[PDB]
Amino acid sequence: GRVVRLHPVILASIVDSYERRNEGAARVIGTLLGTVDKHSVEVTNCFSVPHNESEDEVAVDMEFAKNMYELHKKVSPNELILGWYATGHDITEHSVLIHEYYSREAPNPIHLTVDTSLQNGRMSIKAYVSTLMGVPGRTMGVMFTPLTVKYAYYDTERIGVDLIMKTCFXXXXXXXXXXXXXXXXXXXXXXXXXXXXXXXXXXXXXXXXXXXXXXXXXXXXXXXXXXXXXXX
Amino acid sequence: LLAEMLGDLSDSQLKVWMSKYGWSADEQIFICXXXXXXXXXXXXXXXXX
Amino acid sequence: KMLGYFSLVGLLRLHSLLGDYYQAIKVLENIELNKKSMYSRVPECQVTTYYYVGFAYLMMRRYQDAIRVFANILLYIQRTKSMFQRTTYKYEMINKQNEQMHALLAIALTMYPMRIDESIHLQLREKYGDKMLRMQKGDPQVYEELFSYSCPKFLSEPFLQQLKVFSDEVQQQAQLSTIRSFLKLYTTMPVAKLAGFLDLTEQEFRIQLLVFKHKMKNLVWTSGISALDGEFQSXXXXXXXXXXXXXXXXXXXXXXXX
Amino acid sequence: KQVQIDGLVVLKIIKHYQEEGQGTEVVQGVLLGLVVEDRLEITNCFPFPQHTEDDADFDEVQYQMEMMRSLRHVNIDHLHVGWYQSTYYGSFVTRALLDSQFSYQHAIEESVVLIYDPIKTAQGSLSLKAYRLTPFEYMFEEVPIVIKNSHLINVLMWELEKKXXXXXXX
Repeated sequence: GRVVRLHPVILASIVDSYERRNEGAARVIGTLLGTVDKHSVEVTNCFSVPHNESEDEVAVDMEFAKNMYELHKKVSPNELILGWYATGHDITEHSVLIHEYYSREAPNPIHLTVDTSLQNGRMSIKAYVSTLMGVPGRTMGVMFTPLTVKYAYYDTERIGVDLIMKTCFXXXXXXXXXXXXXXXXXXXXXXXXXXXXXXXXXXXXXXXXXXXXXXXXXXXXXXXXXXXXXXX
Repeated sequence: LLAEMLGDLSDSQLKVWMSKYGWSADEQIFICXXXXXXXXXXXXXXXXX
Repeated sequence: KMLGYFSLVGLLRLHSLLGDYYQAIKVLENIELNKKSMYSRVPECQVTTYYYVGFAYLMMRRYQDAIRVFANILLYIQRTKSMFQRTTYKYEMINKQNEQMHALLAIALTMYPMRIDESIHLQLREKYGDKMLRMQKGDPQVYEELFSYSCPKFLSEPFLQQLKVFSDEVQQQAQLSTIRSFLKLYTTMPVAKLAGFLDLTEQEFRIQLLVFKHKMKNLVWTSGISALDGEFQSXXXXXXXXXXXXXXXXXXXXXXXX
Repeated sequence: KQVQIDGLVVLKIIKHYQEEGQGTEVVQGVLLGLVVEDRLEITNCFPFPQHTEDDADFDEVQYQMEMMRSLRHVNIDHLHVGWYQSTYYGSFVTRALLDSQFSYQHAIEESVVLIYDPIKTAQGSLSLKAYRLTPFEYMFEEVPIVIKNSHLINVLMWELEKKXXXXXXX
């Protein structure tokens, strides 16, 4: 595959999925639909998945994938299950393993990261397919290949987007705030366990020089600190 | 101590220098948000990226 | 005008060798001229200018200005601890002169920051590495001995440097830094602990005097000194934190850009 | 009264109607959201499958229950606040559509009926309206629909032709 196009609806669907939970720390995961039968993968729809992560391990609801996809097929068989997305903003340690799960539904698996925080203006999307360059005299090692993205729309959506940008051209939230306050009233122990985690990540990287795992741990610690600051 | 440091002055001479710099004896000679939040948001975003 | 600038620099150097410090400084102040003419004419001239600037800085109390001029003439370790690598274009004799200048700069360089770098410098020589170790030790007895043994290096004209004045001045500054390095941070400190640490300093009576003297310098702050008890007492934070966060982001940027 | 329609809700309704138009079969779905004050927020929608049956009895409660349960694993978890359809006849041509609304109103008296026209909707002109039944009188009335978009959504939409805590606080 040479490149990926993404419909504006998919971007907005990923953001809407993330928005409802109202968790900055949380990263949401779902399915993408479209057409991957050419050198240009066209991403044209999506749906959210129930998803939970504990430690390294993560749970995806297989039955949910099958049952929702079956309803999607009844609406429009042209939009095939071609991969998955998450809100990132970056590749995570578990992604190659999660990707192996989606491979069962279809192959090759395609991963769309949609940066719903939108830190970088140029891209709200990073696209990857899993492949291994390989090492001579050694077994091949899996890795993500980064594919270029563009945002493109069929006429219906173009019309829709233009119409939406014309003028330019709470209880759950309270509960979340309460949870943040509780975290603040506890953060002295969570600090000391994020200090340890940070050290762990460093250890992993050292071993690699495992490395990926350590890096992930470090990132998690940083995220936890950022969420503590935001709460404050 | 001050009188010693000034060259072993009499109490009268010491008084001249205390007077000159306004020093007086006590017990002794008396001698003497929103922006931040925004910054964090940016920093966080950068880290995430 | 590059030739004229060279004449000024040479004349100033001659005056310094046989000449008064202030006039030479004034000449140096006139002296600087566009880089580019010097770059086009020869590699060496720029290095010579950098050396002159370093010498002026050394004469000057601040070691900062000389630290920059010397690094440009020769590669120097950067803030954020990244290697600065110089061009080898200049003629080999000129390069040797530049290396000598770099060796001289170490003296300015140590004052500028940190810490134990001699990587560019040859490992084998104990002349500079030994000096670095002695500074690290924080004990004069080794430092004094280092001057005593490498008395010959300092001497290299004899009238021009009759008394070793600069080296002695530098050493006395160097001795003070370690004490400030404890840098208080204690609300209230036992006298005996201070006495034990100040005892190491050559004057026994310095702590009664040496400690008060340090307060006058203001490098380190002492609270309750001269007290009847005799025991020393010892938004902004947010700004500091923000600063650190900025540095972290900068490091990440360089990583991403790379 | 005002119906606030979200970005994904509006795009899905236009998409579905147009897809329905190619089909030549009328397209309906459910609107999900929140009754706030008098005002109603439509945050999302989903399509109902085409049925041989016309208007009422179109709805498939097995499909709906499955879809609602699977969304709930999904974050939004929003009440059915009404329904949308694409109906060609104008203006107010068909009696049958209204009765459907009476069924929705009996389930929840606040329910809203949205109607979109995918043929007459053109660049610069979305043809859409929102209705409720009145409580010689006419049977129903129309409330203007506004659009709500987040700053994040605005940036996202601008990639066409490119050349959470906050929301909670609000």
